[PDB]
Amino acid sequence: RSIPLGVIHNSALQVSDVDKLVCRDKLSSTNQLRSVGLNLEGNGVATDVPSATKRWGFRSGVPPKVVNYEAGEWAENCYNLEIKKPDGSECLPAAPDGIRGFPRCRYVHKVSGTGPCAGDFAFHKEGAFFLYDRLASTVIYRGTTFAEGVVAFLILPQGYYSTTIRYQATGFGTNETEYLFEVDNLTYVQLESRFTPQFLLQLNETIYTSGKRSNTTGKLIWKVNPEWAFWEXXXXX
Amino acid sequence: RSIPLGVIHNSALQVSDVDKLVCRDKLSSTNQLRSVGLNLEGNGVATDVPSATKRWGFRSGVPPKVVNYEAGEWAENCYNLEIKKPDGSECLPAAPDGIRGFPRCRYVHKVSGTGPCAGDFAFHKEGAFFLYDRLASTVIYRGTTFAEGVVAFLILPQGYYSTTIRYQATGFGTNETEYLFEVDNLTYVQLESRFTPQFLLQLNETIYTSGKRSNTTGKLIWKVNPEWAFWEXXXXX
Amino acid sequence: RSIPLGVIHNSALQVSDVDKLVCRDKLSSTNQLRSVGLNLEGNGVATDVPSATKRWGFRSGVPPKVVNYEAGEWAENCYNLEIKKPDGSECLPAAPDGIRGFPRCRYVHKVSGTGPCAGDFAFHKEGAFFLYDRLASTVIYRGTTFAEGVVAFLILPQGYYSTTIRYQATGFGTNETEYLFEVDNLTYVQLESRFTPQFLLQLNETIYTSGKRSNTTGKLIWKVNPEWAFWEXXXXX
Amino acid sequence: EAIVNAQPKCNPNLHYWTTQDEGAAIGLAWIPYFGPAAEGIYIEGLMHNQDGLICGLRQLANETTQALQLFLRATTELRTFSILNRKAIDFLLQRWGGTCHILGPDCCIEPADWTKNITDK
Amino acid sequence: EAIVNAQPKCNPNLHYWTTQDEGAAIGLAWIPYFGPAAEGIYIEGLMHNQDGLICGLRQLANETTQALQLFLRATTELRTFSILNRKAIDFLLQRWGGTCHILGPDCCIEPADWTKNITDK
Amino acid sequence: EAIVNAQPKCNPNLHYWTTQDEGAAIGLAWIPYFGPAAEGIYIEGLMHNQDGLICGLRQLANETTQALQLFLRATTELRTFSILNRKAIDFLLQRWGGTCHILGPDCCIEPADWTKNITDK
Ligand SMILES: *[C@@H]1O[C@H](CO)[C@@H](O[C@@H]2O[C@H](CO)[C@@H](O[C@@H]3O[C@H](CO[C@H]4O[C@H](CO)[C@@H](O)[C@H](O)[C@@H]4O)[C@@H](O)[C@H](O)[C@@H]3O)[C@H](O)[C@H]2NC(C)=O)[C@H](O)[C@H]1NC(C)=O
Ligand SMILES: *[C@@H]1O[C@H](CO)[C@@H](O[C@@H]2O[C@H](CO)[C@@H](O[C@@H]3O[C@H](CO[C@H]4O[C@H](CO)[C@@H](O)[C@H](O)[C@@H]4O)[C@@H](O)[C@H](O)[C@@H]3O)[C@H](O)[C@H]2NC(C)=O)[C@H](O)[C@H]1NC(C)=O
Ligand SMILES: *[C@@H]1O[C@H](CO)[C@@H](O[C@@H]2O[C@H](CO)[C@@H](O[C@@H]3O[C@H](CO[C@H]4O[C@H](CO)[C@@H](O)[C@H](O)[C@@H]4O)[C@@H](O)[C@H](O)[C@@H]3O)[C@H](O)[C@H]2NC(C)=O)[C@H](O)[C@H]1NC(C)=O
Ligand SMILES: CCOC[C@]12C[C@@H]3C[C@](C(=O)N[C@H]4CC[C@H](N)CC4)(C1)C[C@@](c1ccccc1)(C3)C2
Ligand SMILES: CCOC[C@]12C[C@@H]3C[C@](C(=O)N[C@H]4CC[C@H](N)CC4)(C1)C[C@@](c1ccccc1)(C3)C2
Ligand SMILES: CCOC[C@]12C[C@@H]3C[C@](C(=O)N[C@H]4CC[C@H](N)CC4)(C1)C[C@@](c1ccccc1)(C3)C2
Ligand SMILES: *[C@@H]1O[C@H](CO)[C@@H](O)[C@H](O)[C@H]1NC(C)=O
Ligand SMILES: *[C@@H]1O[C@H](CO)[C@@H](O)[C@H](O)[C@H]1NC(C)=O
Ligand SMILES: *[C@@H]1O[C@H](CO)[C@@H](O)[C@H](O)[C@H]1NC(C)=O
Ligand SMILES: *[C@@H]1O[C@H](CO)[C@@H](O)[C@H](O)[C@H]1NC(C)=O
Ligand SMILES: *[C@@H]1O[C@H](CO)[C@@H](O)[C@H](O)[C@H]1NC(C)=O
Ligand SMILES: *[C@@H]1O[C@H](CO)[C@@H](O)[C@H](O)[C@H]1NC(C)=O
Ligand SMILES: *[C@@H]1O[C@H](CO)[C@@H](O)[C@H](O)[C@H]1NC(C)=O
Ligand SMILES: *[C@@H]1O[C@H](CO)[C@@H](O)[C@H](O)[C@H]1NC(C)=O
Ligand SMILES: *[C@@H]1O[C@H](CO)[C@@H](O)[C@H](O)[C@H]1NC(C)=O
Ligand SMILES: *[C@@H]1O[C@H](CO)[C@@H](O)[C@H](O)[C@H]1NC(C)=O
Ligand SMILES: *[C@@H]1O[C@H](CO)[C@@H](O)[C@H](O)[C@H]1NC(C)=O
Ligand SMILES: *[C@@H]1O[C@H](CO)[C@@H](O)[C@H](O)[C@H]1NC(C)=O
Repeated sequence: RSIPLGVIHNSALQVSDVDKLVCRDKLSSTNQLRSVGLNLEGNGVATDVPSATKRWGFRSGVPPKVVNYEAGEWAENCYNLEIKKPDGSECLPAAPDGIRGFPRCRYVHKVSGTGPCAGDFAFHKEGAFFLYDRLASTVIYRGTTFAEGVVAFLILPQGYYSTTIRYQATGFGTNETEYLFEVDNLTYVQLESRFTPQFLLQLNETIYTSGKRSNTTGKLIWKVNPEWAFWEXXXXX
Repeated sequence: RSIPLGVIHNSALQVSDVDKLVCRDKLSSTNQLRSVGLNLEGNGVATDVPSATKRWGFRSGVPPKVVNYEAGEWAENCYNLEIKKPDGSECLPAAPDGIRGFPRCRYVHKVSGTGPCAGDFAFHKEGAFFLYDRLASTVIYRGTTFAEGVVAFLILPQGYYSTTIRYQATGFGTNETEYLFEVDNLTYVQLESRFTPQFLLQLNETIYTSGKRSNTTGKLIWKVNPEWAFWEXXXXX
Repeated sequence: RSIPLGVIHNSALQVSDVDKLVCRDKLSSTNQLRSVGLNLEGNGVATDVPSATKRWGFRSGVPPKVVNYEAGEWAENCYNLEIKKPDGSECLPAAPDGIRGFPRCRYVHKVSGTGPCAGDFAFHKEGAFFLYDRLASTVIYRGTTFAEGVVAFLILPQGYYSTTIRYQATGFGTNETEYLFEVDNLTYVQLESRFTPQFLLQLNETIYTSGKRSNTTGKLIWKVNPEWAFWEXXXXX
Repeated sequence: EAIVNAQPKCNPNLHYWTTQDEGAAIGLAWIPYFGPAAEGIYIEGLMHNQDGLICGLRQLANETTQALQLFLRATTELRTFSILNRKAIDFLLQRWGGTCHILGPDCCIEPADWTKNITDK
Repeated sequence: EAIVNAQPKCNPNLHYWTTQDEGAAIGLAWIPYFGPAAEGIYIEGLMHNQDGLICGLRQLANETTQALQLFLRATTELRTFSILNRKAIDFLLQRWGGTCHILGPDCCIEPADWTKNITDK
Repeated sequence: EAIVNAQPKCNPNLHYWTTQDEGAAIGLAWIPYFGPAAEGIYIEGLMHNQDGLICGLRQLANETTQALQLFLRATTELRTFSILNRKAIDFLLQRWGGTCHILGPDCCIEPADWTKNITDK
């Protein structure tokens, strides 16, 4: 059937039945209709970078599509990708004119690195959208901050802080992807799924203050010994 | 007057009179309105490449215009042009983003070659449209398959095989245009209007199986001795 | 509140009150609604180039916006800017596809030269629009003729000659801008605000016929001794 | 006015292609990543010349061309998608854009049942 | 509210240009290939200040600017063509977006002729 | 049909951002040149799970995805802004797209006051 439209009846939200007509329903101006976007975050999906990237994939033959939405949710986690093939060619297209990043992100997970990118565009494997500034797209644009989400349409009844977290990635978009969390351009930490955004920032500050940054010209990589929703080489132990 | 709208009255199609109002006419959703595109083919126009190209011409000062249509007709003949000036500059513009070729063509007549192209865009001399994938344009795009057609708007009452035929052309878009049908990159047949698509394919297969392809490094050109709608040098005799 | 809509009541134009409903108001087709554009000229604003350019300024962080309008006013003064930074990089963006110049201008003031251009786009400091061919923009496009104006929306009740005037400018968009009126590529006149378009054309014709153009290879610049709305070095005295 | 086909020939059969927005998707094929490519989003059908509608349609699209071209000359929009929606709006305004005088020729209100409900009293 | 022109001056004559979608085309000039160039698609007219409408229009466009700018800030659309159509929709919804209570102030149904047709019986 | 949230979790609080077209501008901030940058055009709000509306909304957007994706597959438009306007048009056509038979189930005309005005006579 057609695109569902949400309405409030009997102190509950419901989908309006097109086949039946309710004359008590009053629509007095187009201002009473709204499109809203809701974040996958809010349904309990894992938001760590290894888990989130496994939901995206490259595909050819399918033209991208964009739909607008008027209101959105403050996100805890957004993503921003700069992925090249091993030969240095870009994997994601430049943001089209008028598509800016998602406007409210507590943590922006910026991921750089390489992968095969066996497809013209990167889609959401579960059918969700990539949410930008009041535009929802079926594909990922290069270096543009997005939140994962879905769109709803409604009949209405008649400070801000952001912190970037940088990662390096090899084999992006595959079964065997490697992720490093970046402390400086020469100090990295082996990323795991269990590492929450707050834990990575503390790990960064403790590495800076304890002098565990690389004091050579080469690349230093740490591993961390093993020692709920957000709203509710070497070693180190 | 305004754009006509087709409707069914008395077991016949008619144009709706705007000046008069029919309350028995019922329009219950926008799904009852459709834009359709119909092929010039279906009116009996000659579809051979020499005849069809004589209907197109180059013109400056007129901005191109595109209108969408929701449903189309399976075409027997479509066209796809790669025309350069003698200096090697392109005559037709690159297909804009989102304009793909006409989706159902039995025979695609791909024409390459040169011509003066004395105009910024190629229009239809009879006012018809170039039909692409659910978009109708007033101009020809480069290397993009189109059918000639016209658009209608309606109130509704309440395998696939494609074969490319390649031609070379000199003096495209003029009174004295030369066309060659391509067998391989070195074997050509002097094209005439009477040659139907089916006859060219048989001519190609018989040339391949009888060994009449060029067995040198140079260009071989055959002429064929002289020896109804579709729905109803050297010589060879 | 919302965008005002003009309507004729009691032999006078008024804004329609959204909060009140007038059943005597009849809207029988979308043809009864029109968007129109009116020229700042018509309100008495100074139209000399020094005065007009002081109303425009460069700003970053604000995306440009375009709205269409269906009918416009014949302008006496339009403008067309080719401004580069001192390093030779363009200050204004290329006209987007489909944005042509304002269609009726008695005098087009074409200004070339340099300035700091401390911003991504040039906006109207008073909130007005730049009027192009049936498109109104919040920003100035490069080398595209525009008139300053504002847009109205309405419910309707149920030869052409153009002359270009060329100027050179240094320090465009600043408190201390210098303007020269161009006679030929080597003869200029120090521009002042009081010089109307008609007076500049007479000054050009008298310089050509009296032989006061430069007869060397170098730049000649004249100053003119000091010796109402439009609808109602060296010296020279 | 009535439709008079005046073309040299008429293909009386219409072998057509289109899309459907309310496609009853099977499993996960509605997901763009898994769905069909651009070439496979089409449905097909065949319609014959009952009531002469096919020949009428060909004539109708021919006669639409002039009005449609003049509309596209006058618009600044590069690609027009709004024609059908604007015709739905004009349909409503022709009927409900003014005061509806019951039992008038330009007011589509049937008062019969309310007139009969008054007769029973 | 009424329109109070408060500009330093007012050109009382309006020499205007526009297009027409229903242009009565002569011969083959509707065909884009043969039709006028971009510069020649315009008609012209002249309107004087009867009922003070011209000065009113200049004031009206001035007062529209603030509301119109705030609308364009809030949209993501690069070029807006939908304002007038949306106002036609809002016109209909203001009148027909709810149950129409006959003889009420927000229901534009004239029942006079049906009331007189009842009186004759 | 009713909305059955069937997600593994539900954030019951909705901390949202949006814009406003009728912003009561102070002084000259409506002028683009002087107004806020792209990052500062937003208002914020917080809505709790009274009547379970928040959890319902999350479920509603999830269930909209299939129908919405199939609509975007079938359109040629690169960016769609017309969905809500088209739903307002369909709202009107469902009610006023045919002859309105008073006291019928598909006609939203209340004749009570005109029926009582007839009783007084
Ligand atoms: C709307 O909400 C729905 C419900 O929340 C979302 O449904 C999700 O749909 C995707 C596929 O599109 C599912 O992913 C699949 O998961 C299975 C099995 O998951 C693994 O975990 C289970 C335990 O949960 C375990 O028992 C299994 O052994 C698996 O290891 C995989 O086999 C598939 O390959 C695929 O990845 C989600 O699981 C499913 N979520 C739920 C909660 O059922 C739907 O995606 C939402 N729509 C949008 C547009 O967001
Ligand atoms: C809608 O349908 C109409 C009727 O089918 C189409 O009318 C066609 O219009 C074009 C011009 O726009 C005509 O082309 C002209 O033809 C004349 C004469 O044609 C030659 O053939 C006749 C016999 O048919 C012969 O007697 C003459 O000596 C000519 O040699 C030329 O002189 C012109 O230069 C021009 O090419 C078509 O002939 C005409 N078709 C018919 C059947 O009358 C109309 O184009 C359609 N609209 C769209 C948008 O497709
Ligand atoms: C709609 O119409 C309004 C009235 O015609 C327009 O109002 C204009 O608004 C701008 C600011 O947005 C004003 O410009 C300011 O002017 C003041 C003072 O002006 C100088 O001249 C006065 C005498 O007029 C003199 O007494 C002063 O000493 C000043 O030297 C400056 O201080 C500001 O910096 C700023 O430049 C216009 O003056 C004002 N016009 C009038 C007639 O009041 C409004 O802009 C129109 N809207 C649009 C969108 O066009
Ligand atoms: C349960 C019904 O919720 C409606 C709503 C209630 C509030 C405000 C609301 C909204 O956009 N307000 C506008 C403010 C500016 C005005 N000019 C026009 C109205 C509307 C957005 C919303 C929402 C936001 C994000 C995701 C899902 C939902 C949170 C949903
Ligand atoms: C005589 C009236 O013909 C109507 C029509 C009858 C059929 C189907 C029809 C159509 O698009 N069907 C849609 C299917 C998907 C649904 N979701 C919505 C309706 C409609 C297109 C048509 C046609 C196609 C091509 C050129 C001219 C015509 C051939 C014309
Ligand atoms: C006071 C009410 O003025 C209405 C109007 C009266 C005339 C004609 C008018 C107009 O666009 N005519 C169309 C002609 C082609 C037809 N196909 C459709 C109607 C309308 C434009 C106008 C105007 C132009 C420029 C700025 C402000 C105003 C000058 C304003
Ligand atoms: C690669 O991915 C496939 C798909 O799930 C999986 O079957 C296979 O085991 C993976 N290989 C490795 C080495 O992880
Ligand atoms: C780290 O690298 C990035 C890009 O490679 C560069 O822009 C940045 O300046 C570098 N930082 C330092 C401290 O060298
Ligand atoms: C890591 O710590 C240093 C030292 O305080 C700080 O400058 C840097 O920004 C931190 N990185 C992140 C991502 O917070
Ligand atoms: C030098 O590097 C080593 C290894 O990272 C570290 O243990 C040591 O504290 C560093 N010394 C400094 C930062 O002075
Ligand atoms: C060239 O075309 C014109 C236009 O029809 C025609 O009159 C002329 O005879 C043509 N010349 C040749 C050599 O075909
Ligand atoms: C024929 O030429 C085309 C283009 O000139 C080329 O792509 C193709 O490979 C050639 N075919 C052969 C058999 O050489
Ligand atoms: C011509 O015949 C050869 C041999 O069968 C075949 O490979 C080729 O594709 C044919 N060309 C066309 C256009 O059918
Ligand atoms: C060589 O070419 C000639 C001329 O095309 C032809 O008659 C002959 O059969 C060819 N020989 C082959 C293909 O062996
Ligand atoms: C530069 O512009 C400012 C802003 O009005 C002004 O105060 C200052 O006097 C100007 N300087 C010169 C040299 O004109
Ligand atoms: C004057 O200069 C312009 C551009 O610098 C050039 O196009 C034009 O031909 C010149 N005119 C003469 C008479 O040299
Ligand atoms: C200046 O005068 C000369 C001589 O008549 C003329 O050719 C030139 O076009 C004039 N310039 C302008 C801007 O009118
Ligand atoms: C040469 O130039 C001077 C200065 O502009 C001028 O006075 C004189 O008339 C010119 N002579 C000509 C144009 O023959």
